[PDB]
Order: sequence, then C-alpha cells, then structure tokens
Amino acid sequence: NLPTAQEVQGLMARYIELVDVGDIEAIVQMYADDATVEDPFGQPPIHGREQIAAFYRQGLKVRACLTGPVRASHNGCGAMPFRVEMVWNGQPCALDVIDVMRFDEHGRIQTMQAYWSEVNLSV
Amino acid sequence: NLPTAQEVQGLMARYIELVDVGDIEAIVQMYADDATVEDPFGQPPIHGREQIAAFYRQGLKVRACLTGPVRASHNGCGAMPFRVEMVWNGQPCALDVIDVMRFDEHGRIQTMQAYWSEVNLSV
Repeated sequence: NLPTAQEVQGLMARYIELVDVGDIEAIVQMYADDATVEDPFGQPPIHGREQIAAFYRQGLKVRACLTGPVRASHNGCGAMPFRVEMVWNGQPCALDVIDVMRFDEHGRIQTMQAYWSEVNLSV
Repeated sequence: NLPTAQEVQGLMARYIELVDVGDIEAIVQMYADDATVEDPFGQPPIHGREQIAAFYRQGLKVRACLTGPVRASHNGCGAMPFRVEMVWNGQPCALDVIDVMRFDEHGRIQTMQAYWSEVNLSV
C-alpha cells in the first residue's frame, strides 16, 4: 500500500542499511521496475531496474549512515540526510547527500533524487 | 543571476538566520513576488508574497538552526536539514524539517517545499 509516514521512515532507513552493506540485489529490488533515479539532481535520469542495477554496481569499500532522522510526509514522500564515505584513488573522501524519494502504491521507490555537488565533498 | 552551488549554500544559510531572529520582512523579500510554498509538503501551496508574509507572521519565541550542511546542485536547487524549537501552549517542542528550494535567475526563492510530519515532532 502507499506507505504511511512511519513506513516511509522505515523504508528509507532500510535503504541506507543496504547501501552500507553493499547488497546491490536487495537495493535494486526496492525500486519499482520502471523507476527513475536522478543522482546527482541536475543530471539526466536513469530509468528502469536494469540501468539502476548498473548504476549501483558501478557506484558500489563504501559505508553510509543516516546523519539525521528521515523526514516523511503523508503522501508517500520522504527526505533524509546522510553521509557516504569512500576512498577515491587511495585517498579517502566523504560526501554529504540528501535523498528525496517518492514511493508507489506498493511501497516501492518510484522516483529518487539526490542532492549534492562538489561543495558537499571532503577529499 | 541563477545562484551557483556556493551561492545556494549561502542563500539557504541566510534564510535560517532570518527565521531564527524572526525578521519576517527580510524573509518575505527572499521570495519571488509570485513564489509558492508547500509547508508541509502534501498540503496545498500558498502563492505570492502576500500569502507568504501571512504564513510567516502566523508561524513566527522560535529558534531555528541548520543541523547539517546545505546540499546544493548546479541548477539553482538546494536542500537542507534543520530543527525548529518552539513552545506549544506552555510545553516546548522541536521539529526536524528538510526544506528543498529552487531559486530563480535573480537569486530569489521561486519554490519552497518543506518535508516533515508528526513523526518529526518532539513535544
């Protein structure tokens, strides 16, 4: 069903758990089959599970953690602040990001937008 | 001009400064004359400076602070996490919110959406 505010908080927290462990197959399954992803926002979106799996496989030694609570509305939308830590060519860096997600009538991510740019990178 | 990523960070930080001191007239001036505000997201928007000034006058002993950095893109958009502390009928409460804003070709807030619901309230 369309996730309630409480369900949206749980789903988005799970998403960060999956990104942290790096379970690409579990991440891809959270998305609707025809979902779109705009990461970083401003860049053209990728559509469908195939392109989404490719995107995550490429992106994922990475650890992610929520840096604040998940803000959720009553219409299946949520926004959350988090940090991603990686090692860019020997040198370890961090990225502060805010994801905005809209879930569908089935509890799957219909659309995801990630807000960040170089101003949010620490290398 | 269309704010750069760095300018978006500065504008959004200023916005929280204004909300914190409670300078309603300075807040209203940051918006475009025909801007829309959806606070909380899910609720119908209010349009134009008149309705926006009314909204802030009604909403504003309140203190607000950024609880993390402003995430900014290259297309005039930004997202930021913050907390608002107030006193609801004798009892002091807090609200964790995430605002997403889009600026226009003049550096004014064209649209603002606030993500939060009762799950983000501590009373």
